[PDB]
Amino acid sequence: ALDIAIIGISGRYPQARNIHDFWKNLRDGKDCITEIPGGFIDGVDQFDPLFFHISPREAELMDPQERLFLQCVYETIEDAGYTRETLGNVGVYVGVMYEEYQLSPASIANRVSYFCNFHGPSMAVDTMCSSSLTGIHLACHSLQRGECEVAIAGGVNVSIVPGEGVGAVLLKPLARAIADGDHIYGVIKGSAINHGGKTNGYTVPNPHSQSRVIRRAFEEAGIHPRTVSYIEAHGTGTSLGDPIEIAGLTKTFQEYTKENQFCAIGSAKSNIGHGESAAGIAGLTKILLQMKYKRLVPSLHSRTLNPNIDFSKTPFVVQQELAEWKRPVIEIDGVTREYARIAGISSFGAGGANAHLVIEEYIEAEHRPPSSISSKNPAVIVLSAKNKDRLREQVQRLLSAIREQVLTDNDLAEIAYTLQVGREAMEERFAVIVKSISELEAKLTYYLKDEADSPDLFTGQVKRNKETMDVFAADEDLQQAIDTWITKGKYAKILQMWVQGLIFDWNKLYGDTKPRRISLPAYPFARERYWL
Amino acid sequence: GALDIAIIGISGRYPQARNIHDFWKNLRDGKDCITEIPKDRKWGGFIDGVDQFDPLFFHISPREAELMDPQERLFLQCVYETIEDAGYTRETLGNVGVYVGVMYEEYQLSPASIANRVSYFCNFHGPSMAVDTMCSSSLTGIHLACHSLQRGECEVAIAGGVNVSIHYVPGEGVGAVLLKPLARAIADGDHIYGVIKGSAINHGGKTNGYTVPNPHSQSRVIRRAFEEAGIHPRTVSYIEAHGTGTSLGDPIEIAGLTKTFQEYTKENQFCAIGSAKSNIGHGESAAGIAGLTKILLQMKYKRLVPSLHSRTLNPNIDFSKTPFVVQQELAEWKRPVIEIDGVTREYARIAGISSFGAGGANAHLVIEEYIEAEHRPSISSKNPAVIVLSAKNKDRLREQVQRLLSAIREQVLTDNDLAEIAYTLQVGREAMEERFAVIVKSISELEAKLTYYLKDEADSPDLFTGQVKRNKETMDVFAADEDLQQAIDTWITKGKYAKILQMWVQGLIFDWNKLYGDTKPRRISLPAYPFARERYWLP
Repeated sequence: ALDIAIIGISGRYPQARNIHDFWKNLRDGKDCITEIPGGFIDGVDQFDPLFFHISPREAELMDPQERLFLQCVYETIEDAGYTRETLGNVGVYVGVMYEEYQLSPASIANRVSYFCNFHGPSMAVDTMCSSSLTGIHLACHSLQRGECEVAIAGGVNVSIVPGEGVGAVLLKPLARAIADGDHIYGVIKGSAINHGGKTNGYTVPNPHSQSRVIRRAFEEAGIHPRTVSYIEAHGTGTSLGDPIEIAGLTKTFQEYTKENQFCAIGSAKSNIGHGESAAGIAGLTKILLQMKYKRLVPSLHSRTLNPNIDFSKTPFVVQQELAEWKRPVIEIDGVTREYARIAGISSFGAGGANAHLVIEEYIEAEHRPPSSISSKNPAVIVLSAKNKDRLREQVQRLLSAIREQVLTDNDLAEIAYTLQVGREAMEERFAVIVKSISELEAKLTYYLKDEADSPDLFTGQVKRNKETMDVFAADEDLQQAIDTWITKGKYAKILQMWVQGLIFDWNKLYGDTKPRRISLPAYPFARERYWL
Repeated sequence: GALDIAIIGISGRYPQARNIHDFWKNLRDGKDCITEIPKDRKWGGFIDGVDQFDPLFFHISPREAELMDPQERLFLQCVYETIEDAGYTRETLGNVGVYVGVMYEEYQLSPASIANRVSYFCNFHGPSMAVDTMCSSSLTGIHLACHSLQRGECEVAIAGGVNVSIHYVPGEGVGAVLLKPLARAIADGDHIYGVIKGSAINHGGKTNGYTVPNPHSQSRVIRRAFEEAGIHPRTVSYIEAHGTGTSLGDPIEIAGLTKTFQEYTKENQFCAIGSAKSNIGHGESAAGIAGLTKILLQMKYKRLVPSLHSRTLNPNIDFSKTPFVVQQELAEWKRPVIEIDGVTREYARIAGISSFGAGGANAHLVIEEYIEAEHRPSISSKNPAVIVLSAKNKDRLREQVQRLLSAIREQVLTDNDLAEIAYTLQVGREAMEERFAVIVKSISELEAKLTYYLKDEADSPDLFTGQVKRNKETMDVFAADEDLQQAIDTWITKGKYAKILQMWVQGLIFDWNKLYGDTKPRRISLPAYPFARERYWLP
């Protein structure tokens, strides 16, 4: 069993600049196939090169995919609650076909590996659609072996029904993710890739090959296909070779059980079009969001089922309405048991490069933060950005996230922690000491209003203070002083100096059992255009 | 594990070399293959016949041929050539992986096709993909394939690279290798050019500038590879480098290699070092794949070749203080004897190769020669060789007879290799419409009979010609019968080879393996099908 945990996602897909917006469009059932400004994405060229130490020229030269994927990978890293310097030996695998420019696509990954100091393997795989899913497969096995401690898989498609989109996933072994208290969107249990061979024509798919790849995947996963509850399909209902796909699945299902209409099935490419690589990463993201919010969403334009596909004789039901995704109870070989939310995804390349993944939801065995927050030991919320525009946007997005996500006094410890270690220290800095969620809400809204002076609200920069804050750390005696600051709990002085530049290991605050991380909003990248 | 992945077949086309033997000629002699731009299309090494192709061989319409990108076409031909060099046909493997490095230069006025097409024509059900890095694209591919074999994902794999220019020194080229675990290749009596014992890939990270190489990363990848190989770097005898030495940041490269070598031994000037990119330029992916072929040819002919243009190397790299001597002359590559931890022993011919990507994607491979631990041997008039050739028409059949004689001469084969020649031509070549066959006892006999066929003679005995276009329904009934199949079995057992050939040239299908009731012989490199060289381009 692979047991590879997914601990971070980001992406930008049509009519959805962020992942939460993507869930909105999927759950509501929006058809995101807009007219040309095929489904397309907002801000193909938008980028914040000064953030990445990139000259505006180099930005204009960079293919939009390199830029967007770099931004999306930073977004995933921040979503997982890590920074570039806290991983590990990290692989970077990216699927892509279109890198059209004028006077290579490996840059897309290499740049990332270059910008994050990732010493693990960095490549871009191409297998047409499967380009995305194949990447994941490779990454996963590169982890199974030990080639890398962590990985980044993803896809990106920008065209100049087609469908644009970029997306990225961070991958880590399940063992050390449980151990390191990451938040786990799901677990990859099995993966498989293969090819059709000499079919009756080129670009024509071999159903026997699809059945074989899907069997091989579930076998690697040690998962009986009856336990399956959802299948992200490669194509939509009108796609010419969608019949073959269904048939193949059904064959490899009938080997293990002859039952019919028990597993849900859909495709996100009916909502945002066929993005090929973007489509693979988007299908994975749809499965993971379904698992998070415990709901099957509908695949659109599936109404009035095609006569070519009589699902009645297959174990697959087309999700037409939004419905609850319940953990199924099933009798199998005379064993009646409840099984977890399990899903499969298929991406078949036009050339014949088939790929299938098997995904199980994550369930914490035993773990809870006993709301340690109080006046004796409070929460220490800290944000930072490259300037004040972005710092204020960050405060805003944090407030809106605490609201739309509905966080509580129990998550304060975790919120604080994720913002402390899972955010990179920037030039413009803001911080508060808090006990309840309402206190933090009040202080953030206070900062937001134009006031030069605030109560117990620490602001600062690093532009000004360099040599003094520097000379601080360059001494053991003064370091002992900061350590005693922590022990005594003078958090207010610590913040008053941190806003000026002082750097200190947040882990020192609590000597044991650091809390879990959470999905917090990413750095609000400046949206400047570059296209030449 | 030790990762013992055997190489059992090669093919390729590199500048000023349509064949692999021609490539060895250019390397051993020391030719500088950097021509100026030829006519069909300012400096850089280029390859003959980008547009040459044989589409009817692959059941491909000529229009579709004009549409196909040259990389797809050339790599498809090269993979068929590699399979035939290994002594197999597409229907005798096994579930085969296909990994190919390549860079995007498509005119189109996706590259995954390059691999998928191959998998389509060979009925390969294993993984088929295109790896993308800068140069390392070729070497990285191999790495993946190798580990994909270590795992069992595929029974065998095809790795390769391709680079074709249309508009520092560029270098074109296409090439491919067939990979099989050492255990089951030794067992199946394949010919083994070498064993991949280690492989590694990594990335530089944030260096002081993008496209700037990290020396520590190169040292790290080279260690990890040698660790996977369980090989002490002192036993190393040749190391193919990424750059020429004149390259601006090539000092970094040498320094890195030296860093990772001095960890294990402090000796200097003990290992040879060179680069094939001095001969054919910087080809990105294709060049990475070509370095491996250079290493394997050095291992075959037991001789180190020279790396050219060694006067221009930067003085900043005083090799005197490094364990690397730049091979200037053609020399014999003798198995080194070395004392290690107080054990003095002869070690095998071992070599390393490096491909470093402009973006930072580094890759290194470690290769050992193969050594048969088993006695080698039957041909006579009592039990003769059964030489059999076949092609899609008569032009190509005559070219096949010609190339077979010219190879029997330039390769210097003997009466002991007759068994292997016959066998490889029997099982390792695909039976086509136009057919030729002979029964032989000595190599001189086969030479005479081939030169006989080749010279204009209408019809002669002990020279079996035939076709299959005409004979279909009658020849079919043979295989479609239990009694009649038993009859052909009695034919083979009794040895009526002449009747069998007289019928094979007409279409008959029968298991050549029946010829040898046990312990069938090994395979060897015989020249591949002579692809038609018809042109196909675009308005």
